[PDB]
Amino acid sequence: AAVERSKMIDRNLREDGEKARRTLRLLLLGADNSGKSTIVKQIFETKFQVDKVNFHMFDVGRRKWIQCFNDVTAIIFVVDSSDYNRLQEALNDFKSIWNNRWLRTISVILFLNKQDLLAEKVLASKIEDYFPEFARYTTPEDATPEPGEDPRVTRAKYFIRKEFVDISTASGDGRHICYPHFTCAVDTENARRIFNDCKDIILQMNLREYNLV
Amino acid sequence: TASIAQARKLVEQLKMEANIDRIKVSKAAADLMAYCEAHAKEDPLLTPVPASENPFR
Amino acid sequence: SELDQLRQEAEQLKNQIRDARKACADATLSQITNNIDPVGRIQMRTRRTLRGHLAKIYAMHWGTDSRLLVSASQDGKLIIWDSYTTNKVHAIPLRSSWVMTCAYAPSGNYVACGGLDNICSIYNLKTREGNVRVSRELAGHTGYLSCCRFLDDNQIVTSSGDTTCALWDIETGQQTTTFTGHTGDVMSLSLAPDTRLFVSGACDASAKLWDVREGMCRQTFTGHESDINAICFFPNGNAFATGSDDATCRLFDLRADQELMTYSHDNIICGITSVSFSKSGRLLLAGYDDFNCNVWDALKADRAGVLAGHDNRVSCLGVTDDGMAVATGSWDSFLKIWN
Amino acid sequence: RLWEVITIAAVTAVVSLITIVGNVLVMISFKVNSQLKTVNNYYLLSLACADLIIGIFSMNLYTTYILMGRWALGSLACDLWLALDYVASNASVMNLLVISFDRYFSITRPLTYRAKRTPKRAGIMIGLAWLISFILWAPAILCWQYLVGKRTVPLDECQIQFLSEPTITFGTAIAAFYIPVSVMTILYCRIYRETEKRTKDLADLQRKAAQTLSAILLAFIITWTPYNIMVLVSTFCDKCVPVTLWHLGYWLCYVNSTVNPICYALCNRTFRKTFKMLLLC
Ligand SMILES: C[N+](C)(C)CC#CCOC1=NOCC1
Repeated sequence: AAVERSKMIDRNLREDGEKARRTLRLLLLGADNSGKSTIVKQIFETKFQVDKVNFHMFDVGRRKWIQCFNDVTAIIFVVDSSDYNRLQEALNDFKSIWNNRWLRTISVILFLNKQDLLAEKVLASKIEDYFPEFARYTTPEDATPEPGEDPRVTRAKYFIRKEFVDISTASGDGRHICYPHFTCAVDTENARRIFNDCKDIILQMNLREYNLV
Repeated sequence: TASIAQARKLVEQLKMEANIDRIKVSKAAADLMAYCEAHAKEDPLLTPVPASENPFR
Repeated sequence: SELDQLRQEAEQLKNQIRDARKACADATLSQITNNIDPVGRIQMRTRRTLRGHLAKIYAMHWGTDSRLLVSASQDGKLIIWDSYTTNKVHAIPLRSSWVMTCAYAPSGNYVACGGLDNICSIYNLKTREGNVRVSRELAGHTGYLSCCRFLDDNQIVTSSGDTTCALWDIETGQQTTTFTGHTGDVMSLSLAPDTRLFVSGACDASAKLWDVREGMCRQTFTGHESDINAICFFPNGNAFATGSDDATCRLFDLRADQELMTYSHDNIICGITSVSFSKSGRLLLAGYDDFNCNVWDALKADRAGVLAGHDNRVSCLGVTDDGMAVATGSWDSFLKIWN
Repeated sequence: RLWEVITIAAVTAVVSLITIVGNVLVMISFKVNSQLKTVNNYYLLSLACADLIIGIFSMNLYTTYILMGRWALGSLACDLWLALDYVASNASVMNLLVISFDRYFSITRPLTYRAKRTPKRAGIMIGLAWLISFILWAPAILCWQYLVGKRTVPLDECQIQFLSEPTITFGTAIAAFYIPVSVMTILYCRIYRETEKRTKDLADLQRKAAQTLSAILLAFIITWTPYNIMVLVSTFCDKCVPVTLWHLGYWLCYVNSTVNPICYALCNRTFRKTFKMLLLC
């Protein structure tokens, strides 16, 4: 009698495990006043669906509970690109997350938030004072500014991305990949950017599944 | 006065730690040694029980 | 002025503690237990394997008897097992899947659950409805819950991630006594067999002994070099052992008020998740991060045996009240019961 | 001449033993490892079962037929062995086609397919593959002598009787090899395009696919092409194809079943780890 109750439980356990494996779990991280809550316009849990694929975002309101998110699909790291005093702190916060023991197979979806305030700051306040490496730095020739923006904005934006990808290419070596981006205050395409990056993460897991990449 | 009261309680907690009976280690280690020897017959892990008495197979 | 004088007085008081502990030291545990024969090779093997979970298993707790054990995983399921027959008595669903701790009542009528939701959920098992119902929720912690233990099926002591420990009342849902002595967040808690004293291990390399009635820190033990996330009492109740990420297990004595023995191996580098003692306390079992858990002689500091049966990180370890079996749960979907 | 047939028997015994222990290891590595009990590895168990049926029964009986120079086991045993061999070989190729479709769907649509990779779809694809193979070969082999009315195959030898009739031969070759190798080549080329594309897109936001992906296709093509060429040349030019060249083609088809585990199962690290565990014991 008790064996049949245990078998009836296993039917209910496998039914709940199919729905749990059918969604993607995401970890939302970032500093204070970086607009983590305004990334997606749809512990705290956030649910949104893109192309009939369910996503789950989790943020905790320090470095010990990161072991609970060992099996997430990606980590959404949000950086305030407007201010420069906390930008070095955000670079060190990303370096500890990237070079973590329990985060080696977990890709990071980087969100350089507040790019409209970054564009307003560089057109007026000196990025060279907070970063000596911005001097003697040139924009690469294979650069495509999308909205007809100023080259001073594009050089500033490419420098902030560069500092966040030399950290990612120093370690990992293809196990997990940082996927940079840029976000305004009223950008509504962040749900597609997470969907396209989680498309690449599962694809890279499938290519390692078949020993192709 | 919250910091003054918490510092006063931390001093009183250190006074309670100082006013304790500190039995010597050689008397303390002999107590755990004698307790391990007296209960060694009743330990099923130190002394392996036969499979008839053991309910796990 | 006044704050600097109090800090200098506290530094002089801390120097008096170290000088009293150095004067109290006369011999080591290895010198006393040099004539004691070793336990030999341990041939402990897996008897039962519990394959009903679906995610990483973070905690487990035995019952009063050696039959029923609760288990908590990251799939939002709190499965109560029957270890004799590898059955499933209950399959309790949780509101939050982020669960780091679970507990079993000594009476067996209740279980506890907690994690990143900052809420200690008590579930009643002996109900007339035929299903497990949520009895009470304790939401007085501002940090993540890491451990919880029942005292007498009405009071539960919980250790949280906001550097605090609290004594609860189930029938009222209020914090009876709050223990605020740690600077780092507390990741482990154990109860002494007389259910009156308990030591909590936090991440500031410090284990502090507390009283459930006085509400004051009786002793502070600072011997570890890294963060502590594992603690357990000796069966005598006059000593306790800790497990840190420094690959070191340290046995602290309450009466001697300092460290007795360091169960460290130079081959072991990775951290320790969970520690527990045997029935007599001579075997100390520690769960490591090298996919296995080792058995340590508590009086000789020798690696007695390796319980290599897991292909992932072992996170919880429990020994029954009569010491018949040891069940280790890991980050796979399996609990393995040994002997 | 005795040393030649001893060498042939030794080589065929070594390759039959290799494929038997390989498919047995793939079954044991699925059974004892619950991490390998996924939806996509059911296809590999199907493939392993087909290759074990090929390695146990088909290779040894074939070799004995070549070495003795005659069947000498009855016409019914010849027909049953031919039906089992052709059904198992086509089931293996159908399993390769289904694995290629699964890889293509999980690579080009890595998120949409994850909700359609249920165990019921994998079971119905495996059942459809085996049913297509059985329907394609078993009534054609076992019942051609009753449809014609005469058994034109001599009693001492063992050969499919319809291999002389041009139509059924081309039909059962384009339904068994040419359309599957064409679909597999197209799907794996699209897979290569997707890998190159992701690497470029990632570099626009911020190889190993040349060896493995081109060693799967060539290990299939080299080991299945000469039989499917010599059957289509033998259906017209009666005695063009030599006898030893024919036997070598027939055998090579089995060689593919030997090298099947290494190209599909062993690619997955969890299998390599389980095999390194299993071998030593
Ligand atoms: C001739 N042999 C039995 C060795 C292999 C065969 C066959 C027929 O089916 C297939 N041909 O190639 C693809 C499947």
